[PDB]
Amino acid sequence: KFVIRPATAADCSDILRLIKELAKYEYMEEQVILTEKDLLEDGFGEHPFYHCLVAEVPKEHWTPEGHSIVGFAMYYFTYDPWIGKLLYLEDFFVMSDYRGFGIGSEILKNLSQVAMRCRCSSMHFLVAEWNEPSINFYKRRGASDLSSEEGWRLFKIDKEYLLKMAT
Amino acid sequence: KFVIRPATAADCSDILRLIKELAKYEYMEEQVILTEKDLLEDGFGEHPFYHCLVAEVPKEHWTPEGHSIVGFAMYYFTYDPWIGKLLYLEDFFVMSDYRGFGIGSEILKNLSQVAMRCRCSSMHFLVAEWNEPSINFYKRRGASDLSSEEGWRLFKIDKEYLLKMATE
Repeated sequence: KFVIRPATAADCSDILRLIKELAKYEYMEEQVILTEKDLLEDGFGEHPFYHCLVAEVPKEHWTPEGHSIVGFAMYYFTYDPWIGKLLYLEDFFVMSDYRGFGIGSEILKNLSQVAMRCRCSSMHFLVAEWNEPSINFYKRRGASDLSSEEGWRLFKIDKEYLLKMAT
Repeated sequence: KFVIRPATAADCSDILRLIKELAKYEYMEEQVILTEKDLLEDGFGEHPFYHCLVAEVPKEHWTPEGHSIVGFAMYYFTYDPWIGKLLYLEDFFVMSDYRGFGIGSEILKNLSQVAMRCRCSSMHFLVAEWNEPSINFYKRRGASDLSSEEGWRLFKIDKEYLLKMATE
């Protein structure tokens, strides 16, 4: 039906494709700036800054445009002063026409396995507060809403302001 | 008065010392299971999963015990599908008896530089919604509240549950 496997440098084109396609079903929008060149250099170079799992379909169930990659998950490892290494799920998208055969659910299984094999106490990730369907889903898998529990809010300081502080 | 610099393997005992002090200072009741060995293997073994900056003071070594490291900052690189590499500030702490010296503001400066030299688009971090001061300290400094604007909430699935999904 479909196989979930760790991406290889050759999957970057597909990943950018799924990232752009992911940047459509999203609402905060903001077109993608990354290039295929970035995904390669940042994920398959000296030190990988992100890792990806890819959903590959047989030569039979390819994309109308002719693609074998119908899904992906992006993750990396983080650190917590109290307990140590954690697995961080940055994002995971699965193409529309292929979003009902368990691909996503299989992706979560593989990530959980990466979490065990890498000695991660837990896996963190973000969920938009309005996405109630996604909230309950993860709730059913034992996830805890730390923002509601501890009040955590995500903050950002972009290049502009970093430049001021730095200089 | 003091100097901020990248941590070394020899500063791990100091880092943990400061983490255990950050924990006490914390309002949450979190026990530190992290050990010096952990900070060593994860920070100075092959691939560093975290990076630390430490604040060092001259012969103003605290008392008792007498240490030259009065504060630290922990950070690591993350990734965003839209813009790429980001700098992620996990934590920073300055001993009670040393705050109000500008260490906390100098630390943020070195981080900004790391972000600059490491090709990072932004610097992300968490702030408790009740810590009005920090929220102000970061805003006006350019910080934007992403949870407020876009509704992002932090979620976590602990090991026990990761185990279930991994096996079952």
